[PDB]
Amino acid sequence: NLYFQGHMYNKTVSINLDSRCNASCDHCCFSSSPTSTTRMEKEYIRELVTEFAKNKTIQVISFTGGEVFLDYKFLKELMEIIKPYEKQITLISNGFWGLSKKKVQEYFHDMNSLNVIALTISYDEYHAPFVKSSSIKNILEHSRKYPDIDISLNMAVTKDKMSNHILEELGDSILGVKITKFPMISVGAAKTRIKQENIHKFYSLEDEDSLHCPGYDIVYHHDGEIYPCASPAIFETKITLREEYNQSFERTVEKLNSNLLLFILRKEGFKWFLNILKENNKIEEFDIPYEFSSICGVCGSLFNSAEKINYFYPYMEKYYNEN
Amino acid sequence: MYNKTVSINLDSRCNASCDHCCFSSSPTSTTRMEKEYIRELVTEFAKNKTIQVISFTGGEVFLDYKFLKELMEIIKPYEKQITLISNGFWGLSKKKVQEYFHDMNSLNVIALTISYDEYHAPFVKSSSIKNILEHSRKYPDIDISLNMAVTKDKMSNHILEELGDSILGVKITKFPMISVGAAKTRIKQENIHKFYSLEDEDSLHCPGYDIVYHHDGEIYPCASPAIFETKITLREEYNQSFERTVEKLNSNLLLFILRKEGFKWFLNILKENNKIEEFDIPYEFSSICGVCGSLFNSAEKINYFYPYMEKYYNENF
Ligand SMILES: C[S@@+](CC[C@H](N)C(=O)[O-])C[C@H]1O[C@@H](n2cnc3c(N)ncnc32)[C@H](O)[C@@H]1O
Ligand SMILES: C[S@@+](CC[C@H](N)C(=O)[O-])C[C@H]1O[C@@H](n2cnc3c(N)ncnc32)[C@H](O)[C@@H]1O
Ligand code: SF4
Ligand code: SF4
Ligand code: SF4
Ligand code: SF4
Repeated sequence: NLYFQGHMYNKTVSINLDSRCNASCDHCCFSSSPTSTTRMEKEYIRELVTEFAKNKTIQVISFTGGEVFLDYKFLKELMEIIKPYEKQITLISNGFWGLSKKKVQEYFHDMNSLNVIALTISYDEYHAPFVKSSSIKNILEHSRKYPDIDISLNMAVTKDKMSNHILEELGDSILGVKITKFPMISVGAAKTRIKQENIHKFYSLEDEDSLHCPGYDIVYHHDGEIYPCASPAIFETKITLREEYNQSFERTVEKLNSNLLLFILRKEGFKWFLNILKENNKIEEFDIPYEFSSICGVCGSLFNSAEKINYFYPYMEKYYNEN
Repeated sequence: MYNKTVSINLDSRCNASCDHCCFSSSPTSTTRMEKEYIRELVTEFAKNKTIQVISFTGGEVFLDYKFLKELMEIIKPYEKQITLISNGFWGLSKKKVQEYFHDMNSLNVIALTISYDEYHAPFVKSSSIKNILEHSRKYPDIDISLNMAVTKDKMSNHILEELGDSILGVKITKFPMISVGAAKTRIKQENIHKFYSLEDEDSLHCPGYDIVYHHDGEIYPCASPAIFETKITLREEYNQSFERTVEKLNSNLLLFILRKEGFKWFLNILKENNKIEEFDIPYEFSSICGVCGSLFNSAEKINYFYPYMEKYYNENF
C-alpha cells in the first residue's frame, strides 16, 4: 500500500552446482566432463542456498551444472535446507540415473517430498553416447506416477543430428511430455567440435525488428560469477553482476536493476547497439557475425570482450544524460 | 474459484474431417450457437472484472476469420488476454500468415496452439504448418505449441521429421486419444494407448475445472473431449450470467465430491454394488477423462449416484 513496482527479477534464482558431469557432450557450452574442476566451494553453496531459502521474494530455486544428480547426496542436502521455507525447486538432468530402477523410485520420492515442481531431461544425439535410451524411458514412464512434477524433454540439435530416430526409440514414454528441440549456441565445445555449417541460422542482422532479449533470470554460476540470464551465450560475455565474494541477493538484484547496459538492452533492444556499430562501420572490426541460431548469439557477440563493452560507454553515457 | 478464464466454442464446422474428432467436425457440421448470442457472451466476458483470459475453440475458429476478428476487437478496449487453437489451414499463404500474426499481436493473443498429426494431415499440408511455425519466431510474446493426437499405428514420427527446422523452439506434445466422437467408431480400440487402470489410485483425480461455453449451447466444467459426451452441464437458462455459471460450478455437489474425494468415491460405489459392467466402465484407459466420460455419459448414471451424494451431504457440511 502506497508502493509501486520495485526491483524486478527477484522471484527466481539459479545455482550452477558444478562443471563436473558423467557425460562429455560435443556441444557442451561448459565443456563438461568427469575431469572438470570448475566449481564454487560446497560450504559457499550451502550459504547461498540458505540465503535464497530465507529470502522473502524468491519463489523458485533452480539447480543446474554439470550433472546435478552426479553428487546426489549434496543435491538432497541443499533441497532439505530449502524444505522448511517451502520454496519451489526445478531440476535439469541428463537422466544417467535412469539406468537404476532403485534410483528412479528413490529420486522421484525425494523430488515429490522436497517441492520439486519441474524436471527437465536432456536427451539427443550428443547425449546418446553417454546415456542409454532405456534409462530415459524409465524416468519418463515413472514420472506418470508424479503428475505434480512438470516433465520436459530438451533436445539440442544440428542439421546433421536432428534427433529424429532418438524420439522414435523413446516410444510411448514421451506421451504427455513437452518436447523442445533447440539449435546450438556456438560456445564451449560446440565452437570447436561442431561444423558451423551444421548450426541452424534463423536470425540475421537485417531483422532488428524481432531482436529483443527474452528476459533476465539471475544465475550464480560454477565459475563464481553472477550472470543476468541462463543462456549458454552469457557465460562467454563480460556482463557479470558480482562485485565481491560475500554479496547478498538483494545487492545482486539492485545491481541488475541499475545496470545501464542491461537497462538500454531491455528498453531499446539489440538494434540500439547494432546501429551504433553499423553507423561507425565497426561490424567487421569486431567480427560480428551476420547470421545467428538465436537472439542470444547476437548478445554474445556484442559483449564478449572488454573492447566491445568499452566501445559503447560514451553512447550509453549520452543516453543516460538525455533520459 | 474458476472465474479467471473462460472458453467459447464458436462452431462445430471445420474445413477438416479428422477420423479422431471428438465432435465429428466437418464442412457440413451444423451445431453452433447464434452469432449475435456469441457477441453478447464475448461482450459480457470482456466487461467482467474477474475474467483475465478468453479462449476460442471449435471446429476451426479461423474458418470464419472476419467473425473471430470482430469478437477479438470487442475484447480489445477491455484489455483481456486471448488464446487460440487452430489446425493451421490458413498457413498455406505466407502473406495470410503475416496478416493473422499482425492481428493476433495487436489484439492481445498470448497463446496459439497448432494441432497437426496424421489425422489432420489429409486436410492440411505440411508446408502450411511450417509457414506458421517459422513466422511465429518474429512474435516471441505469443506462446506457440504444436499438439499431436497419436495412436499406436499413427505416432506422427514422419510428420515431425517433414516439419524440418520449423519446430525449433516450439513446445511439442504428443497425446493419446479419448474414445469419444469419431474416435469411438473410426479407430480400433487396441490402437488407443492405455496408461492407467481402475487400480492406479494416484491417477484417479480430475486435472481441474475450466468453464466452457460449448457449440451445443451448453456450459461445461472443463475443456476435455470427454466432458461433452456427459450430462454434466452448468446451464439452467438461455440468458445466464457468468456470475451465475461460476456460482453453479462452485455449488454443484457431484463436482464438489469429484474434486474433494476423487474418482475412487464414484468407482467404489459401482464396485460395491456390482455395476462396473452395467455402466461399461473401462478397465484400462488412455487418461482419467476416459473414466469421467464413462461414469457420467447418461442421466441414469448420474441419477444413480444421487442417494450416495445426498448421504455425503448430510454427513459432511
Ligand atoms: C549444460 S546442460 C546442464 C544440465 C545437464 N547436464 C543436461 O544436459 O541437462 C543444460 C542444457 O543446455 C544444453 N546445451 C549445452 N550446450 C549447449 C550449447 N552449446 N548450445 C545450446 N544448448 C546447449 C544441454 O543440451 C542441456 O539441455
Ligand atoms: C476439436 S479440436 C478444435 C480446434 C482445431 N480444429 C484443432 O484441431 O486444433 C481441439 C483439439 O482436440 C484434439 N482432439 C480431437 N478429438 C480428440 C479425441 N477424440 N481425443 C483427444 N484429442 C482430441 C484435436 O486433435 C485438437 O488438438
Ligand atoms: S550438455 Fe549436460 S550432460 Fe552433456 S556434457 Fe554438458 S553438462 Fe554434461
Ligand atoms: S539476449 Fe543476452 S541477456 Fe538476454 S537471455 Fe540471451 S544471452 Fe541472456
Ligand atoms: S480435430 Fe480440429 S481440425 Fe480435426 S475435424 Fe476436429 S475440429 Fe476440425
Ligand atoms: S476428469 Fe472429468 S471433469 Fe476433470 S477434466 Fe477430465 S472430463 Fe473434465
